[PDB]
Amino acid sequence: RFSVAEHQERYKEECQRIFDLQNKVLSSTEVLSTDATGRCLKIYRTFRDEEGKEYVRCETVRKPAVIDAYVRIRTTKDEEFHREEMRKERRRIQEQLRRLKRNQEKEK
Amino acid sequence: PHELESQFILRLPPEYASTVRRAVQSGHVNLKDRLTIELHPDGRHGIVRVDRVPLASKLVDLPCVMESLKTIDKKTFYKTADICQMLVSTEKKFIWNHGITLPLKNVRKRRFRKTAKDVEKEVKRLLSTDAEAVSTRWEIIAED
Repeated sequence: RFSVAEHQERYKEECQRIFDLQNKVLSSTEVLSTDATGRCLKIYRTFRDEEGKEYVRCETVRKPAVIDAYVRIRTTKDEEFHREEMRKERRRIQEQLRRLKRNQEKEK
Repeated sequence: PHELESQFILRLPPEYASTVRRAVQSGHVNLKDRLTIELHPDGRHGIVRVDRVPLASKLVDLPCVMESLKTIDKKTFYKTADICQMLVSTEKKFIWNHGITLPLKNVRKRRFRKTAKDVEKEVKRLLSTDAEAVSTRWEIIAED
């Protein structure tokens, strides 16, 4: 039931074997011959055309890679509930400054 | 300022490679007139003209990373540039599977570990279309 020399020697020999296989393969000048849900994603899009129209586009994504990246943003944006917020902050700063100026007028 | 030099590898057909090699090792400026390189605005297509004879070229991506290493004493070597592209002369087509050395052949297919979960750009385009829209309806689907 070795817990000491057996493990150490086994690791050492596997190390020498891999080192020696890599050296040989790499220095070879031999020529080498040239050789979960199963569910797709479909999106419906509603847009307005020039003049007056309301066409709807149904687009199906069968690439599971595109799927993963697409959904992950929605799930994030669904939990994410901004230029508008920055504008609101600017309005807040303006109001605060006006209030401070009113305070200065009251003091003087 | 200093701009890092951009080195790539040029692969020629073997007879044209022998003429270009003889003209390089000769060292005259006669080679300058003989060998020209025209790169097309595709970015992955060209002509290499050896002795005014046009050859069709493709700039391909190499699977490994090479590095040019210069030396003055042949004991200490200084890295000068990274090479990753080759203008072979005679997208998926612009990717080279083999490496330059003989042991590295079919490296991308066999000696490269592949880990997987363009696509990101397509997802960004889809998000932009959803934004330009009004109502979006989504369902993970089944066979249909």
